[PDB]
Amino acid sequence: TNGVGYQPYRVVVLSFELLHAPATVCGPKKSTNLVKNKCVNFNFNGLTGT
Amino acid sequence: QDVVNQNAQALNTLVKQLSSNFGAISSVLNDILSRLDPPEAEVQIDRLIT
Amino acid sequence: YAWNRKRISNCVADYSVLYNSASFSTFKCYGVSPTKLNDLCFTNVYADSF
Amino acid sequence: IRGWIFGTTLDSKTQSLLIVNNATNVVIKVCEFQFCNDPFLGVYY
Amino acid sequence: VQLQESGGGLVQAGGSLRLSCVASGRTFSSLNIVWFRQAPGKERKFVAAINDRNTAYAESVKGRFTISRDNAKNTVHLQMNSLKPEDTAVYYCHSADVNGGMDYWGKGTQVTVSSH
Ligand SMILES: *[C@@H]1O[C@H](CO)[C@@H](O)[C@H](O)[C@H]1NC(C)=O
Repeated sequence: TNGVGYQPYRVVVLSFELLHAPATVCGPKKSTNLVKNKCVNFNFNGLTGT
Repeated sequence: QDVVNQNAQALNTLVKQLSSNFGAISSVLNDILSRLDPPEAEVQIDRLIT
Repeated sequence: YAWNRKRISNCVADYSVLYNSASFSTFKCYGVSPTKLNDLCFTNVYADSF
Repeated sequence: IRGWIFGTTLDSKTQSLLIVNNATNVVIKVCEFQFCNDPFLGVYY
Repeated sequence: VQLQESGGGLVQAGGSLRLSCVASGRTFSSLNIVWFRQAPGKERKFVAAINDRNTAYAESVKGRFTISRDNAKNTVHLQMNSLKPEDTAVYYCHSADVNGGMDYWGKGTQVTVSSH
């Protein structure tokens, strides 16, 4: 019966830490083939770079 | 020897200053950019730049 | 005061289905961006539902 | 030496991390143990 | 895994009741109980809680009750004494574990008491 603003809200908080441990929660980002000796845009577990 | 050591210390300090957050979430530009969208990563990039 | 803390690890987490589904009235991320969650592999994730 | 015992109360009221050394299994059962006064393991001589 | 609350029969003013909240679990001694009170259609309230070492009652049931523990059974029990017709409520009982916050709320028991 109470108006909007007091009604129950289901709250979920996705706390997480980055780069501080062996990563176990990966995104749905498909792996590619590995390349060597050429300047490439690598992405290992989030460690992106050139 | 003091001239060589002074130059080496200056370069070492300049390089080690690349590992300071300066208030940003992280000290690495690539991870800041890959973690945050541009509109909010603006301030982190600005802190690192300053 | 009895918030349910669940351990999330060693799985592929697809945050797109959460983000695109507009059934939530508040989807706020502070240290990261909701759009980039599908490109980061996380060390450890906590879920706090209450 | 065959392992170590961990916890905060060690009387089944709280959780207790436990480690045992063995040639096959190193089970680390994190349970609620009503621990004894002298937890010890005997080997024949 | 769950809690069931049974009891709350028909008694007379000043009588004694025995209500038990048997819990499906294995460490319910650590899960200290809290008793809650709801009036028939009015605002809710608490009753008592035997939180291990000591106890704590409410203003309506101040010292009139003899709260008890069944640690060898992992069950809780409340003793009802000096019952009054103005305590016609639906008592509850709940316990939350220390690790991994969670609730095992029950169903309720009637506290109907006659007046004469
Ligand atoms: C390791 O444990 C197994 C059973 O769990 C036992 O058969 C074996 O003898 C143990 N190894 C020892 C005592 O070296």
